[PDB]
Amino acid sequence: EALQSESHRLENALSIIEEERKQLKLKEAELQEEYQNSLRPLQQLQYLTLSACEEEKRQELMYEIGQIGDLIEDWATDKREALKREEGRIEDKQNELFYKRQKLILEVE
Amino acid sequence: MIEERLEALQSESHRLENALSIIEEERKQLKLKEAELQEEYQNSLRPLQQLQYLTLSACEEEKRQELMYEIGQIGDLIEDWATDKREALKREEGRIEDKQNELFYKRQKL
Repeated sequence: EALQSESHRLENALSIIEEERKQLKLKEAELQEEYQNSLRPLQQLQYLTLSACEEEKRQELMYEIGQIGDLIEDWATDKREALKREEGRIEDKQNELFYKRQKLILEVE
Repeated sequence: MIEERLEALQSESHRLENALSIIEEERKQLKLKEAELQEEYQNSLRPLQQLQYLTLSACEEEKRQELMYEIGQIGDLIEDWATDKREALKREEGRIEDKQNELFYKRQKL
């Protein structure tokens, strides 16, 4: 009486994987929106500096702005990498369970 | 039964002495990341402060308030990034203190 558990347990751990996959695709969108929002005041400062500030001093300003660009760039890519790690862990768990199902068929034999 | 008596005393020495070396090096780890944070926090604000200074001299008075607002919006972001990092380090500190207390109150033989 293996399929009773193994087939029913596997169909549920599988669907659990498919929900975490969706949940991850959503955290991807959230990072991008967060990445956008985090850059809005920086971009604001780019535009506003054009109108208000000495042109011969504005390049020193843009350099600072770029410096802040990098910090944000490092923060978002770091996050992006975390979510890529998660994307592997889920995929790993999926294949595992795939390989569990193919051998369970053999057990039901 | 003094041979099992001796064997237990040795694994307890090994156990105690090992957990104590772990914690000492984690504490040293934690303190390093702590100063790493207070360094990262200041370096993350250096360009922000640079702009504050530079905008005073180079930008029209009537518009610099708008700039300073945007600067503040960015400071808030760094603020959240650091404090959250700060709270991660505070979590590690309790973890170690936990492991320490687990080792002290089972003994308590002074």
